[PDB]
Amino acid sequence: GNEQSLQKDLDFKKAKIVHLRQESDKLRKSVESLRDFQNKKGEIELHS
Repeated sequence: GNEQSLQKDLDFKKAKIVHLRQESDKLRKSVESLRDFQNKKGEIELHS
């Protein structure tokens, strides 16, 4: 019974990991957007 409770807790953690995997793409998109923002700032600096 306690092992099954830990297993359902692990299943909930796996669902949280699946949500983290879903949001990892959003984090990578934000990171690439920040990198593109740094590139845009660099392009603005090129003339500024």
